[PDB]
Amino acid sequence: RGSHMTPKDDEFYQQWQLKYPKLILREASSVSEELHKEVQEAFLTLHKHGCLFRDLVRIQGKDLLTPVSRILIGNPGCTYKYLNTRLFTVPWPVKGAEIAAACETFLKLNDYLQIETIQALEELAADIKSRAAYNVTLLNFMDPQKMPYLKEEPYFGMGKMAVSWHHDENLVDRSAVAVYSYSCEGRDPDIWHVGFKISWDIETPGLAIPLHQGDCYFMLDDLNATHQHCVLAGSQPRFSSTHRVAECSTGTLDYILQRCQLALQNVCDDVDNDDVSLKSFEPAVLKQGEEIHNEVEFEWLRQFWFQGNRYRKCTDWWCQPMAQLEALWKKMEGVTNAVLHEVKREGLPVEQRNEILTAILASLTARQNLRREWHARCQSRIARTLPADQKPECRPYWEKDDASMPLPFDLTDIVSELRGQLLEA
Ligand SMILES: CCN(CC)C(=O)/C(C#N)=C/c1cc(O)c(O)c([N+](=O)[O-])c1
Repeated sequence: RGSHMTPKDDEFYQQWQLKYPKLILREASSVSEELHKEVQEAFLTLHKHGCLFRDLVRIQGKDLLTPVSRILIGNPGCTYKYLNTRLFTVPWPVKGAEIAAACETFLKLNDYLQIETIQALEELAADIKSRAAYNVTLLNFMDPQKMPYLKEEPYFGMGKMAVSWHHDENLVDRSAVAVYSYSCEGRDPDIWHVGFKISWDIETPGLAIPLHQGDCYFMLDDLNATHQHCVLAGSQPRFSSTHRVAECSTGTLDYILQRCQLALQNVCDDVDNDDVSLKSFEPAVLKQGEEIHNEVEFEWLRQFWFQGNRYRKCTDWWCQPMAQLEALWKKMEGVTNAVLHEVKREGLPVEQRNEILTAILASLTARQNLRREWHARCQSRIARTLPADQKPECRPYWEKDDASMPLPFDLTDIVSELRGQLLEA
């Protein structure tokens, strides 16, 4: 049988040094009581207002609600995608009433953990400042009494898991992760731990680090890639603040707005009307436009409104931007329509038409498939169990009658029509 080690074991500390040197633990008594209280006030402020929600993630085909409920706080405009679900940052006051105060506290905590990480990363050596530049945190909460449906840890006999074994995805390469853990009020089943294992390995015994009132641990350098980790549930309620360097190259509002603007360079923009005229019918420009169409629709709009309107409760930072992206997306439906008018006109040579079809066909087929996948995910079993606060909306969705939208939602006819023309002898 597989086994684990805790601080109570004698081999525990030689194993920390030898096989987990990139894991660092700072006890509660190293962090100031000024900051402890401020952070513990911010937890409750966000919990009372109902900012934390259980995510409806997709994982190996299945639709699952996470045991832990959570909120993402971070730089304004930044997003963090995990388990096929994009979380949107309730913003913090970065350079340049009660909910905004709580978010400022977590920025203060974030700067404190950044200092301790740069310190530890310098000590590791004897690119550092970028790989400790935490741009977001992911606050998590769970009450084991009110949420007593927890899986048993399979490999080492650690017991109930609030979160099972995994890597933190979508992080900057070799970036650190700092975690503040706060409870209320073999391994002790009543106390919250964090589990650690080497990847692919259940022979080498795992590590269970106990966490109490404000204990902080740090995943450094390649640890998160080389090792997996889980959270082990205790009996009392427990908050955590997990600070990450999110790889947000393509996951910011500034980025998606710029992409939208690049797609609309192909349309005559004197006036905003339904008569959308395109400047070029070159394969590359059209290919690019429909790729951008899919990017704004599926990575931003449907991701937002799938969780929506849960964000409106604790902030309204995203309200104006998401309306702006919907307007931009609505224009791009006109572009697709204008492309379909071009391929379906009497004056085009068959060769020109087929170059245009080859350019857009993969983008349109992907659009159909993802629309079905999203429409199915909105109307699943567990999706129709959430309250009216978090009702999985399927926006954008419009009916076959709806004459404001130029093209239909269901693209099956449009798609197979275009495939037919490409196979013509
Ligand atoms: C102890 C507090 N923590 C540690 C930081 C967490 O709550 C946590 C982590 N990590 C949650 C988490 C984050 C993810 O990005 C992710 O993909 C998954 N997952 O695969 O289910 C879980």
